[PDB]
Amino acid sequence: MVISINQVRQLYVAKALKANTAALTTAGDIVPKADTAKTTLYFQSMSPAGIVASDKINLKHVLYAKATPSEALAHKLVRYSVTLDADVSATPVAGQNYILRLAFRQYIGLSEEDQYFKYGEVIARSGMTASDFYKKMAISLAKNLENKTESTPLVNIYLISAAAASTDVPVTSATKESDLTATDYNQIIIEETEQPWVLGMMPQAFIPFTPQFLTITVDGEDRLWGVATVVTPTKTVPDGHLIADLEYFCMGARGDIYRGMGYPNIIKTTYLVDPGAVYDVLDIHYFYTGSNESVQKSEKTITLVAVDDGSHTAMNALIGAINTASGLTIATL
Amino acid sequence: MVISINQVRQLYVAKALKANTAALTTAGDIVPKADTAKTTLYFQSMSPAGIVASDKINLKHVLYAKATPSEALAHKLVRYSVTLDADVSATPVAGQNYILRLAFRQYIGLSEEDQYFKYGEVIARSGMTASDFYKKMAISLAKNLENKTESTPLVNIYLISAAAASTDVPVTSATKESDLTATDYNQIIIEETEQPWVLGMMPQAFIPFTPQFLTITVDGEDRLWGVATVVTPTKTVPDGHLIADLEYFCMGARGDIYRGMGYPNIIKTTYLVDPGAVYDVLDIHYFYTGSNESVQKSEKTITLVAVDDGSHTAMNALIGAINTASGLTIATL
Amino acid sequence: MKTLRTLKISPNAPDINSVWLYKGTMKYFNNGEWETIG
Amino acid sequence: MKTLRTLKISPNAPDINSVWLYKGTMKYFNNGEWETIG
Amino acid sequence: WTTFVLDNNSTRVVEKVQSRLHSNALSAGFQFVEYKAPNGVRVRLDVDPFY
Amino acid sequence: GIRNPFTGQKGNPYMSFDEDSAVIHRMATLGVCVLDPTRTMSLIPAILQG
Ligand SMILES: [Mg+2]
Repeated sequence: MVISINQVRQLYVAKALKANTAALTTAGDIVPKADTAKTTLYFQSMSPAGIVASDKINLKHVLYAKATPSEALAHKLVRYSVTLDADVSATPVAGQNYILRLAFRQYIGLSEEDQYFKYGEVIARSGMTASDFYKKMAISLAKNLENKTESTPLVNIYLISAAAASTDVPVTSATKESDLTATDYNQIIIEETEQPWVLGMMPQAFIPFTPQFLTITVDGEDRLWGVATVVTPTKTVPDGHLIADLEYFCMGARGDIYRGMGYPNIIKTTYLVDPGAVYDVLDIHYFYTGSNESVQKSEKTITLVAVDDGSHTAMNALIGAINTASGLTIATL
Repeated sequence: MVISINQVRQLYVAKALKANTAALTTAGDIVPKADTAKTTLYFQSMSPAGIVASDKINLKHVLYAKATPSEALAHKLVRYSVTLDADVSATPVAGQNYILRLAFRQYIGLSEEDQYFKYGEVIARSGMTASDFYKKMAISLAKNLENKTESTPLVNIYLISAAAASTDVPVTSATKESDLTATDYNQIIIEETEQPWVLGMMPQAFIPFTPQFLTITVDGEDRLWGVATVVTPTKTVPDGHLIADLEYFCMGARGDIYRGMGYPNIIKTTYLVDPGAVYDVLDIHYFYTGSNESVQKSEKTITLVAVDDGSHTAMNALIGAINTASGLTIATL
Repeated sequence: MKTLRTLKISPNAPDINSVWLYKGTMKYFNNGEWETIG
Repeated sequence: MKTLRTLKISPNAPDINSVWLYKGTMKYFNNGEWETIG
Repeated sequence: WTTFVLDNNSTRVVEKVQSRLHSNALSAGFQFVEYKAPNGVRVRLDVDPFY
Repeated sequence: GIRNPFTGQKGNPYMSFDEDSAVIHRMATLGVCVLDPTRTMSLIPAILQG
């Protein structure tokens, strides 16, 4: 992805905090360096081609310094629950055609004017129970959706039985009626699906949607047959795919700009952030004011990333070494 | 506001009683002066810039002198109880649209032909009780009549439960359906509201209305649905706005006839009445005639305004000073 | 005063302005629901 | 779906496309026979 | 559509034909090839014998 | 500063700063009057009020 900057953005990867220079030997180490009077601050980081010392931060000229606990960057996959409401009818009316119009948006487009629609249809019967309706609607949902042989589908359709109430039965296009043997289905769950992601060409995007209903008639009036309520998400997307795209852009504010354009003749810039782990972020945003005529500030920022083991340990060791050497008070998370 | 006069009307504020001319120290004073042979009466009031007097009331030529309390100058905000007419249907029927029209009669203008019609409507469902109807209709009426968009306050809408039967709960456009949690609602009361008021430029008026019901079809006949009966009012508007506008008009008789017309250059009459305090009004009405063939009289009046505390201490002390000094039998209120 | 011109035999709810004739029931629309005769 | 439009009062049975009314008995043509409503 | 009664002067489901058997001899038959939905959506039939 | 990409002017007699950049600035003033709002009626769904 491409981002917006305040005239620069420099990113450095923190894999292991050594104590000082001549201890940085492996690729990805870092040590925050400062002087004894706490005037300037810079990060000596080991690039895989040698020690690369960062831009010197004048400590009187810092706007903010804040860190991110790496759970504030995880996207939550929204879940909708499709139930027959007790206001209209708790049982399927024996003659009515139940059509569920999923109203997707932003599909293979960038705007909300690129809208897509997928469906699911079950016409009820005389001895139609409510639990067999949620079994038959989800299979008919898994035929209009979930049929993409080429790519992974738009949404994930689940079924929760009332005897379990916390474990969802997966419904796919291979699933027939005989595979779902429970008799106590009470809802259908339409979860979002993590879209494909390649490093530096396609960003992490999502296709939002809203399950919409078509009108059935019960007492001679056209009523909406079900309700679509959003429950709290249970499956999240980790931080590996956003941070690796952030290193892809802010390594071009320091090094190679031609990131695979003339394909045989490129400069292969090795990337240090791997997409298979979550990553904390620490940001330091500062400026530079010159002497006697050049009072204008050339604002800058320095981004540090460290691997998160859940307990925020590797970032807290990095903030704990900056606050000692530089003297700033960054909030340890 | 602008009032009509019997050839003059002049006001003097009785903020204090000083009983002689030498004690006229602070503004708003009054001294009812009369001689030992009771033939002429006048009032020495302290203007903000000196001592002024009234006209010499000939005590044989007074016509009436009647003092009114503050509770005779308060306009009671009229109410209207909206209920379900049980002769039509005690319960809301399962299909019809229940629309209620509010027919205002003086919108913006002074005539009865400048009407205004607002509406509130509920689609009644099966199983809806009488109290669930009043919960949905006082919300649908509040989002029309008590929103943050309307230029004028139209009506104030309250609900009355059956357990309290007197205590009103306020509903507004921000009132949600979970705020009203009571299954014993028996009426919806629609009360008048006081209008915004600017001293001397925008008078005190109100917008009277009539809740009119639209017709619903019970059986095969369209039975006008509801009944709306008047209730004895509870909230009254204060007196101080009518008396702030009464001095502003009556200072122009003894002063400059124009008040701000042409503003580089005005003579600023400084007033002494508070619009947030309730007052009492005493009106000595008299005339003038000379001993000749000109038997035609020139009617006049003098308004006195004293503050009201609920027990009428200042006005009865003002009446009791006029009665002994001048020899007039003004009724102590 | 409320005219119904036609009658529809159906296993479903036919229309608000018609008579629903099932096997042994005659339902018609009244007060927001289907009132059976007899 | 079979739409009945007319009601006929006769001592004998009318056609299959009309409702039969006699002496307090409603009958219409269902399941090949005349079926009583009540 | 209980609202709109479908008569014979506009649908013409039976038509007068000319035959030796009778003077007022009548045909019978109709078919729908088009539906016109609200807001301008018209659907027209096309039958390919490949299908 | 030195060059102006909005026009193509390499060189500068009157510099604004020294950081070799260029900022465009635009301003406008607009206004809409409605004389009488009682001559426009409206039906809005109640999920659009807030
Ligand atoms: Mg308007």
